[PDB]
Amino acid sequence: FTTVDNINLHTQVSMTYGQQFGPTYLDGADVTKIKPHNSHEKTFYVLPNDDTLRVEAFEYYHTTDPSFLGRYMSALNHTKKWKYPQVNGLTSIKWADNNCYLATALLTLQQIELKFNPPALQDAYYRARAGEAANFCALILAYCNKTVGELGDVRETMSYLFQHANLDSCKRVLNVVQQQTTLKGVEAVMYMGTLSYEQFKKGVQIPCTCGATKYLVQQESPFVMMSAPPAQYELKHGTFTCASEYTGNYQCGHYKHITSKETLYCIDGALLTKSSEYKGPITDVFYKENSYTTTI
Ligand SMILES: Cc1ccc(OCCN(C)C)cc1C(=O)N[C@H](C)c1cc(-c2cnn(C)c2)cc(-c2cncs2)c1
Ligand SMILES: [Cl-]
Ligand SMILES: [Cl-]
Ligand SMILES: [Cl-]
Ligand SMILES: [Zn+2]
Ligand SMILES: [Zn+2]
Ligand SMILES: [Zn+2]
Ligand SMILES: [Zn+2]
Ligand SMILES: [Zn+2]
Repeated sequence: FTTVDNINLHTQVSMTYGQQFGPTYLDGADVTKIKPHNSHEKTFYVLPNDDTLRVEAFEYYHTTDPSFLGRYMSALNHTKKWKYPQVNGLTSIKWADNNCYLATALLTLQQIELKFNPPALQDAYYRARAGEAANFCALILAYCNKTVGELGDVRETMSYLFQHANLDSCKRVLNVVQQQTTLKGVEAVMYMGTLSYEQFKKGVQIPCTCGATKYLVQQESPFVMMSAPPAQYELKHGTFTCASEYTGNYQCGHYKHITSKETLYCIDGALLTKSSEYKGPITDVFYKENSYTTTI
């Protein structure tokens, strides 16, 4: 049977699989060169060749890029080989093929409230919290055009993931000095420049178009992401939801994830380290907000 979304299966009935069905993938491995066998007979992924499959493909993945299915299947061939151990109630990834940014992003995703627009992302996202995050990690690579082993940046991975999610209800009003602007969607949840969410509310010096300082006026969202170039940062118990640590040179460095439970927990792959106070190089800090109205 040939399916493009795995929730809409179509029946089909020597000649290589590629000449019969086009590009054919079984369990994330190309069987285009492979011939039919009595063992193969099952369910095979195929790039859509008719409008019925093209419509079903968009309904599940929300993309029409034909290379998407091939890159997703190729990424899935590696992710299912990875082990996904659960540490401190969170589904992480055992480090393999430079996935330190994937695991840090996966740990951060389970702790922020997010609804994905494509059903493929959402179904795998629920499966990811359950412990089966193979399809979810492969989809992340496919939507981000990143390949397995490629060096990935967490705040960029989040940026593309936030674009494929419902952030319409998120909103941010910023005033720079008196001129205030409104940011909606991904811009409302992300800011590059500083890690302290308090500093963002108090004001940050920004280049004036005339010459200014930038302060937050209103924030209606379920969370806020604060990004900055990697620098030594002090993390206190209860001030942050989670953070991402970067230790190394540009692109080459390793990614580590710190979360704030009853004590600060630090997750590197499958390893977990606990400390009451943690000071280290941090590039992204995540904060939980529901509504903010400035006192200014
Ligand atoms: C792992 C990785 C993979 C891919 C990747 O791609 C980026 C290019 N992209 C456009 C495709 C980046 C990274 C990556 O090293 N990220 C860390 C967080 C980082 C960031 C920044 C940074 C971000 N903004 N500014 C203004 C500075 C600086 C450094 C360092 C500089 N000197 C020593 S460390 C490290
Ligand atoms: Cl879309
Ligand atoms: Cl989408
Ligand atoms: Cl918080
Ligand atoms: Zn969409
Ligand atoms: Zn691999
Ligand atoms: Zn001015
Ligand atoms: Zn404490
Ligand atoms: Zn790494």
